[PDB]
Amino acid sequence: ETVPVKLKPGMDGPKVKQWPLTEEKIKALVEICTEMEKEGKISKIGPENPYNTPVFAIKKSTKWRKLVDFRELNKRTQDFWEVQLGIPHPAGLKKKKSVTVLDVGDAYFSVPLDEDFRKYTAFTIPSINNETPGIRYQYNVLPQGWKGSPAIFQSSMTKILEPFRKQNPDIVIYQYMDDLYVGSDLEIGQHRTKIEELRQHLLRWGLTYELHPDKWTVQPIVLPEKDSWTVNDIQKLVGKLNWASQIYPGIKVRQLCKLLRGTKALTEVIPLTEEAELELAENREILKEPVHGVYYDPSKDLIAEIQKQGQGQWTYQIYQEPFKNLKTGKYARTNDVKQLTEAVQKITTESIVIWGKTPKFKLPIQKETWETWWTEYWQATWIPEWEFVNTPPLVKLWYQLE
Amino acid sequence: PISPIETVPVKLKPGMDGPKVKQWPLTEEKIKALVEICTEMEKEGKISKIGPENPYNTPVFAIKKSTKWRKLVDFRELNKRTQDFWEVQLGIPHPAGLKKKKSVTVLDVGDAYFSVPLDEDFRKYTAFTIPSINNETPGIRYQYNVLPQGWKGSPAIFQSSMTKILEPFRKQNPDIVIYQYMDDLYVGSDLEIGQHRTKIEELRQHLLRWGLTTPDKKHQKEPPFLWMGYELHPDKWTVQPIVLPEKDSWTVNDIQKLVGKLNWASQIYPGIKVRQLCKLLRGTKALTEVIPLTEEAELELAENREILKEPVHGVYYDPSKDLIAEIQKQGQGQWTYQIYQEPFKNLKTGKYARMRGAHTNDVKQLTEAVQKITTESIVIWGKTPKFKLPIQKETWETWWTEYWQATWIPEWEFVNTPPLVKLWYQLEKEPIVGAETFYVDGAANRETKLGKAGYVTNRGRQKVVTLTDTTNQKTELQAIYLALQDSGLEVNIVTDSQYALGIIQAQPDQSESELVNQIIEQLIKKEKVYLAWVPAHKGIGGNEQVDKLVSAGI
Ligand SMILES: O=C(O)c1nc(Cc2c(-c3ccccc3)[nH]c3ccccc23)nc(O)c1O
Ligand SMILES: Cc1ccnc2c1NC(=O)c1cccnc1N2C1CC1
Ligand SMILES: [Cl-]
Ligand SMILES: [Cl-]
Ligand SMILES: [Mn+2]
Ligand SMILES: [Mn+2]
Repeated sequence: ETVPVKLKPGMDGPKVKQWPLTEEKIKALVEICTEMEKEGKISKIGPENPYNTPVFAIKKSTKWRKLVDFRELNKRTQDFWEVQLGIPHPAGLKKKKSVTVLDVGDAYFSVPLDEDFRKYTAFTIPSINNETPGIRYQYNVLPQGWKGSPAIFQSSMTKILEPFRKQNPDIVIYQYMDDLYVGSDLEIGQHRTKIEELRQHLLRWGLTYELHPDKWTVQPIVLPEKDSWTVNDIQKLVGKLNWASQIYPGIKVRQLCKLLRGTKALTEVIPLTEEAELELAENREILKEPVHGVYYDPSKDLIAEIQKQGQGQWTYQIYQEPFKNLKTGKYARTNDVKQLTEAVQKITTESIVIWGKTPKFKLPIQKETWETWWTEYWQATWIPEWEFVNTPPLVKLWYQLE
Repeated sequence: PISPIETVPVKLKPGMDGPKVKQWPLTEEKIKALVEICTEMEKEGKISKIGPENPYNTPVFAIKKSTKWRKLVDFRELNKRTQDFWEVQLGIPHPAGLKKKKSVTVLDVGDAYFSVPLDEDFRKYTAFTIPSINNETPGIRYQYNVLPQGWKGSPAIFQSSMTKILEPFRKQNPDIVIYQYMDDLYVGSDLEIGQHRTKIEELRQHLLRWGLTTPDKKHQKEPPFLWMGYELHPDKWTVQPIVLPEKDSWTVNDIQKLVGKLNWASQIYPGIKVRQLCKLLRGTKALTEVIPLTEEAELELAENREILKEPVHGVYYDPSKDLIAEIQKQGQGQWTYQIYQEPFKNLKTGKYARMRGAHTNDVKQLTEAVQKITTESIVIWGKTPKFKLPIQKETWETWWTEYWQATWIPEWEFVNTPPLVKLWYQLEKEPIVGAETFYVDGAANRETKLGKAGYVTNRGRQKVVTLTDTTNQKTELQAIYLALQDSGLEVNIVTDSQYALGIIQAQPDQSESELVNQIIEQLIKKEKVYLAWVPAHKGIGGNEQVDKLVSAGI
């Protein structure tokens, strides 16, 4: 039997155009979808269905894997998966010593999809050079990548996990989209034994990557530790600290600024006054801790900004209002787009664990270039929302590492 | 015939009924024409007579071609009420992506729409009425049994029907290539002339089995085929013949048309240029205004007319070989490229001439051109080409590893095709010893449009100018421009304008603003420039002083 699903009030289906794909990915999708159709998972559709959602192929191993971009359908289904059948996010997950991510997407293909909703899940396998019309399908079962799937499947999931949870009361298990996050405080060996155990449970129902959240540390804003200081050095310092003060209560620059008296040469060395030195220590002390006064608001979007730092290094912040940083961090290791792709997946994984939401990304790269290459390196089974920006050179500077 | 293919189910929009538009009274000759047309359509089964109970109507009209009448149905109301359909207009093939064939045959389907059945349950909504003379008596009522002309769903339903019909034939003849466009079919093969003809005959017979008539060998068009502004043979392609007018006087209309023709030809004629012609259209208003060609435009046109003098064709794609893409700089902002598999037999050519923003350099532009060509290549051939670029590995790598934006380009290599792209200057990474430090700033009034720019220096110097017709931002650039003119070959400059910093820091080599261009000249002249920033009104050393200066009277 199927659960009835509705779109949000007066919203229509998605009508998103399919992206052009390389030859090898088209071949892969063709074979994947032929097999899925033979197995009843999807059916061919006619021109009387005007909806479309883009589809991609990713390399998961050397076995291709279909990835459907349901970002728009998700947005238009939000009342359903969030308020009607929401899945609560445990605050305990982020405190665990180890968290393993499991793909349980295969689960969905054994639950039929509400017949009247099927049309909205239409997609198209394109041809090269538009030489033939694209092949059109829609889903007959819960699709991977749709936020409706876990929401609908969750009472089955609860029943599935019930024995395991009862037998290991200190293990935290959290479902987000196609994945299961499983956290414990066990030594690494014993943790892995429990994960294998969980998979056995899962396996009886056809459901068949290690994080360490309590080892996620704020990435402080760093103040230079100098032998001697030039006017330039002090000028940089004050700029940086001035920006910091828009975020962290208590940041002081008064004393440091005294040193900048008169119209002086950039390279002139200038000895620190003992109190400026103190001012510096205190600011340094404050920059270690999370920002006093910033709290997550569950009715608001998360935003994530990333800056390219050079030499395979990248900085990022997560906030809901600029400079109310909920989290700041870094990623390290050359192919700029591959690295950015990796950092985006990492930042998204942390946000899911921490808040149970994905951030909308501000990406320091031209739209077309990202669109061209992101799927070459993508491995995750979700896709965050994103947009493209030009990093203000000073923002880069102020978040610089050492 | 009417195809025995299953119909596509169709519905009106969720909260809507069928149309009910009243038939306008028609003149007698047009009533006659319609009775005669519908009588035939009726006998062929295209329409059926209906009763008075059917509550719906849509206006019909008739228009004299020639000495022939045509039946027109105004389906706006119905179209407004009909569901959306899967888009058919999703893109066309580029000839350069096609594979060469020994033979290609075109077959047009006769009375295409009228040869495809309409959803039984939807027919009622297409009811129309031939009005009686002066509307005295009830009109003759018909509804459609087939896809009507001018109805929303026809294009998409026709195409999906043709696709289903072709399906078994394609499965049986995997080495025959068929392209569908509107009511035409392009059928290509590598068979020898005799067996190709045989295969066409089988296609026709298969098509006829499914209700679709086509021209026989005697009536089939001969190559080259004209399609979408191209002209196609089995073994090469080009754009449709273009004749450039020879005229003394050129209206805006003429120049617009000429530019479109040139832009179109540029996909196979290498070197086509339109910049000088385009400048002529600047701020252009009346399509009838005559615009005197400038000497440069006159030469550009001539240089074009010469490129077009003799026919050029592109070759087709061979999937077993790599794509090679070469790019050359032509002028400023102007780029040109060619794509081939064997040198120098172009599959296609192109030009790129877009400014992303007001300020860029050649390294950024070349990278943008590479991206554009890369996207195009995926679309056309489903794979990336190997590039030959007029830039040194080191030049490109120094730039991108230093710049704050991310990028990646497909495999490439340097080719020595001047002009080469280089970096025209590089700002220092560290402040300069024994170089004068200039603190700069600027002010302007919001309702004055007046303002000042100036500098103070660590060696005691200063200056302030007055700017008319300027912004708070333009003054910021003026100040830096001041500092540059009055300084030695090495200078340190301290601004408090992120705006100005942003611009200069990106290391531009061209710009829309003449101010910026002037600054660019200065930067290229210097031996060393360090540029730094400080927050305004933090009581910083020399910044406070110059703020004071330029803010006087403002
Ligand atoms: O050059 C600029 O961008 C510039 N901008 C301003 C704008 C400005 C700042 C400011 C403070 C710290 C860092 C940056 C701006 N603080 C202000 C307070 C009131 C009004 C305007 C401003 N005031 C100036 O005097 C000035 O020179
Ligand atoms: C207009 C058009 C669009 C797409 N493909 C083709 C054509 N027409 C051709 O004439 C053609 C020429 C050469 C090779 N394929 C061609 N064909 C393919 C079908 C044999
Ligand atoms: Cl980790
Ligand atoms: Cl200007
Ligand atoms: Mn200023
Ligand atoms: Mn000022």
